[PDB]
Amino acid sequence: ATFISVQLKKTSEVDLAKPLVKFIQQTYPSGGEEQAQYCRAAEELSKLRRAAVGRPLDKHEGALETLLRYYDQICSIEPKFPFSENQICLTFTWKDAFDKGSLFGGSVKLALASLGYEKSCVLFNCAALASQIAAEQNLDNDEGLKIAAKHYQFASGAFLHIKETVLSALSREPTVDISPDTVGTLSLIMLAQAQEVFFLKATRDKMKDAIIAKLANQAADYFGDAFKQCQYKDTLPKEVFPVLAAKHCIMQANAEYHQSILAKQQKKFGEEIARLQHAAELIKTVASRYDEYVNVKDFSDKINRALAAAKKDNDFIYHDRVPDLKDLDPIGKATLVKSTPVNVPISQKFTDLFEKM
Amino acid sequence: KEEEDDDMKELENWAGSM
Repeated sequence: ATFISVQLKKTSEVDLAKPLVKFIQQTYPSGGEEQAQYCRAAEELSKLRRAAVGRPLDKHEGALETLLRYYDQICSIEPKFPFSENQICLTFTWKDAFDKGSLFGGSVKLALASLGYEKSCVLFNCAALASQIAAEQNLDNDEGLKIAAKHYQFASGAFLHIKETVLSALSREPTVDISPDTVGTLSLIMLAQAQEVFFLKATRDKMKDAIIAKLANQAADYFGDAFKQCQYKDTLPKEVFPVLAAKHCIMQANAEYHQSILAKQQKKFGEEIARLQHAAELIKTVASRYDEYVNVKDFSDKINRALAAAKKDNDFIYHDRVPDLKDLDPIGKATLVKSTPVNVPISQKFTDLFEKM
Repeated sequence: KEEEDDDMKELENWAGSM
């Protein structure tokens, strides 16, 4: 199993308190003892930023809920200080998730006095960490599967929320990592892996071959489209394009392999052989082109075992004509997977720290 | 097709229980 996940964006420590302590008294007069409610609490928010975006990470629900909490919070803090005319002074500096920068002095950074920019990069890290948690799941068990599928669909919907949002939300030209192109592609990647997780669930549950083939066929589409978005781009890490190329073929081969079990079941022995020849050809291409990225050995053997048996008996007994691929019916497509919309609150049991403001 | 109910449905339930 070879799953793609995204590295978290770096940020630098900022004193979120100082710049907000000030902009709290206006025609809210209480300069006596009342304002200090919106202050011990407006730096529970500051230590929350440091917890959310501050340490090297736990890849568990612990660290993820903190990031989600922090995202919920900034979204709620937005209109309090009417930020259509921004006059709170705060500058958030984030490093590009992907761009190295030349070792001709330093990385690729962007500093912006914006809540827009902040909530964007935070949601990036929520999506990215969720992708990391998904990829670490043990897929040999049902709850491993359930958690990977849940988080891949979350990360897909969250990268996609950034796509439709970064440009309006920000003033400047985004870094390439959060720009709509990169993030539309990450979103598709996550959605493809979520679909793969469903195929892997049908496979564990030894569900019907017709079903597994339609799940596999839809995954091949998602992976196909994602690699096409990366063909002419070198934004994402180098392993990404070859992994997506290989899984587009592996998923096509799974579709053909399972649809071939259905053929055999229905005594269409020539169609069985034709589908299995396709599957072996796909897997042979992956084995020779992408082998430093995937191990396709057991599957290749399994196909080659079914093909050999099918051919012996067709040549000896049935003498069905092996049809041409273009004369076979298309395998269907079954999608079981959506980009999860971002609707604050996204964190579990959220309470707004500034709810009475 | 009486199991393509029984299989598709039980993943649409796995799905909603997320």
